[PDB]
Amino acid sequence: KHKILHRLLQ
Amino acid sequence: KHKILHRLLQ
Amino acid sequence: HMLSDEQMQIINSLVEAHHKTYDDSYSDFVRFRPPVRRLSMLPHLADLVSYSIQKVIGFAKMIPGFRDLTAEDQIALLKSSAIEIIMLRSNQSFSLEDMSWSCGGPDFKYCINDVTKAGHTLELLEPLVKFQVGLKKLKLHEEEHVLLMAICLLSPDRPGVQDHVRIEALQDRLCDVLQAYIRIQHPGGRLLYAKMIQKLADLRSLNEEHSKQYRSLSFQPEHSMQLTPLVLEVFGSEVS
Amino acid sequence: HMLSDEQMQIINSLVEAHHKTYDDSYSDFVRFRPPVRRLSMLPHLADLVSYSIQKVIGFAKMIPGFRDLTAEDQIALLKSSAIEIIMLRSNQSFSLEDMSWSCGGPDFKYCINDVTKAGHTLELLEPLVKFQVGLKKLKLHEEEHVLLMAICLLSPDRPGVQDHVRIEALQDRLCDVLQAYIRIQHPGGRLLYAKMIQKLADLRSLNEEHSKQYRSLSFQPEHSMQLTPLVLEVFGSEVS
Ligand SMILES: C=C1/C(=C\C=C2/CCC[C@]3(C)[C@@H]([C@H](C)CC#C[SiH](C)C)CC[C@@H]23)C[C@@H](O)C[C@@H]1O
Ligand SMILES: C=C1/C(=C\C=C2/CCC[C@]3(C)[C@@H]([C@H](C)CC#C[SiH](C)C)CC[C@@H]23)C[C@@H](O)C[C@@H]1O
Repeated sequence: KHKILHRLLQ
Repeated sequence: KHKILHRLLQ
Repeated sequence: HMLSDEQMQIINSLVEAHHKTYDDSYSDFVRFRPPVRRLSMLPHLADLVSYSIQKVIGFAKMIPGFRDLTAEDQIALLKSSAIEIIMLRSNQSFSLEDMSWSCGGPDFKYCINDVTKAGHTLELLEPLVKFQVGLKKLKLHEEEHVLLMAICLLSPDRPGVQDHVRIEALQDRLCDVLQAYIRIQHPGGRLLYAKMIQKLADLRSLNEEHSKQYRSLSFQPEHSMQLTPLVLEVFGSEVS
Repeated sequence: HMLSDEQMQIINSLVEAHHKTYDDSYSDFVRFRPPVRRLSMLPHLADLVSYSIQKVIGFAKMIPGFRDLTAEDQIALLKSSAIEIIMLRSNQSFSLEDMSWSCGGPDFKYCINDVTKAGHTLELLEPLVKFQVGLKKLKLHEEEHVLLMAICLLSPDRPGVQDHVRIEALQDRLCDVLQAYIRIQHPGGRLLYAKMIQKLADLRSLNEEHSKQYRSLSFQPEHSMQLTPLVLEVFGSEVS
C-alpha cells in the first residue's frame, strides 16, 4: 500500500 | 478488481 | 475444396473487427507521452502498449463467441494473451528493411535500442525481432493474420480459464477455418498452417520472457509509476 | 524586532527547497501527454498534477523536521494536503492579466475552460480562480510564499495524523517565523499574517470541493484509467 509514496519518501 | 477491464468489456 | 458460408462469415467478422481496431494512419500516437531517445522510452512505450491493449479488447469483443463467455473467462484470456496479440498485431508496422516498427513518422519508428530504454533486454528483444521477421516472411493474407490473432486469443490453455470446453470448441472452429482458407485461397501454402501454429508456440516463449522482465519493472516503483492503470491491471498478477 | 538566526536558517532552507523543486522554465511540461482543446484535457492535466505531486513530495522532504516524522504521518500529511500545495504553488504561474496559469508557451496556458475539459465544474473553478487572484494581490515575498506552503503541509488537523503534538510544534515554529518575517521585513504588512491564515481556510474549502469532484472521476473507469498511478495513490482513499 502507498508503494510509490514510500519509494518517493526515500 | 479489474475495474478498467470490466468497464472496457462493456 | 471450398469455404462454407458460415466459415466466410467468421472471416468477414474478424476482418471487420481488425479494421475497426487497427488505425493504419497512427494519428493517435501523437497523444502519447512523447518518445525520448534512464528509461527514457518507458513513458512513450507504456502509452503505446496501453493504447494497444484497448484495441485488443475491442478486437476480442468482436470475435464470434467471445462476448458470450463469462466476464472472468474474458479477463483470463485477455490477461494471459494481450502481450502476444500486441506482438502479433505489431507485425503490420514492422519493416524488414529497417528491422524496426515504423508507425508513420520517424518519431514513431521503434528500434531494438528504443525498447531497451524502456527496461527490456536482448533476451527478450532478440527473439522478438527474429519472430517479427519470420512472421513477416510468411506474407500472410489479412484473412490469415486476423484468424491467427483470434486463435491466439481463444486459447484454452491459459492460467485461470474456467470454461475450457467452450473456448476450445471456439478455437477449433477458427483453426478449421484457417486450415480451409489456406488450402483453398493461398497458392503454395501447403506448409503454411504448420508454420503459423509454430508461431503461436514462439509467442508463448516471448510471453514468458516478457512477463519475467515486466516483473522487474513493476517491482520498482520509480518505473511502475510510469505505467498506465490499464497496463498495471492487464499485465498484473491479480486473479478473478 | 529582528529575526533570530535559527529563524532565518528555516527561511533559507525553505527557499532553497522551493527553488530545487519549482522549475521556472517549465521545460519538463513537453514530456506530458499533450493538451487537447469529452475530457480532452484530462490526460495533460493528470500528468501536470502527477508531476506537481512529485515536486511537492520533494519540497516536503526538505522542510525541517518533516523527514523525522513517521512514514505514516508523512503520507497522511501529503495525502490530505497535496492538492492545497499544488493550488498554492500554482500561484507562481497565475497571471492577473489573463486570469489563467501561464507556464511558458501558449500550449501550456491553462484557462478555466481547459480545466472543465478535465472533468471539473465551476463550483470548484470559480472559488479556485478567486483564490488565485486574492493570493496574487497579496504580493507575497518568496520567503512568505514558501513559509505558507510549509505551514499548510505541516497542519496537524488532517485525517490520519498520529503524532499531533510533534507536527503542531513544527507548524507553530513556522508560524512564529512568518509572523516575525512580515513584521520586520514586509513594509505595510500589519494585516498580512491574518490574510495568509484566511487563505489556508480557503484552501480547506477548495480541498473539499476538489475531493468531491475527484470522486466522480475516479468512480468512472474510462476517466480514472487516464490518471497516473501516483495520482491514484495520493488522491485515493486508502489508509495506512
Ligand atoms: C504496439 C504496437 C506497435 C509496435 C510494437 C512494438 C514496438 C515497441 C515495443 C513493443 C511494444 C514490445 C514490448 C516488449 C512490449 C512491452 C512493454 Si512494457 C513492459 C514497456 C512488444 C511489441 C513492440 C505499433 C503498432 O503496430 C500497433 C501495435 O499494437
Ligand atoms: C500544477 C501547477 C500549475 C498550475 C495549476 C493549475 C492549472 C491547471 C488546473 C489545476 C491543476 C487545478 C485542478 C483542479 C487540480 C486537479 C486535478 Si485532477 C482531478 C485532473 C488546481 C491548480 C490548477 C502550473 C505550475 O504553476 C506548477 C503547479 O504545480
